[PDB]
Amino acid sequence: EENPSLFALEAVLIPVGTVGLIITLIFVYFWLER
Amino acid sequence: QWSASILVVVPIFLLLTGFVHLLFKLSPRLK
Repeated sequence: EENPSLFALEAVLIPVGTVGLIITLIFVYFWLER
Repeated sequence: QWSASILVVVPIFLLLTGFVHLLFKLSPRLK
């Protein structure tokens, strides 16, 4: 077993993806504003 | 049995829904 296989599980990629989406939405709102 | 994905995704999903409501409030026919 090379490298941490568990670090490629479902719970790690899903949250970071969602966090990115949220940050994108707030950034979009800021850009549109003014 | 509890799952890390379920417990993490529930609060994150709440935050996402809040954001969708935030945009919807200032966007009627804009998508």
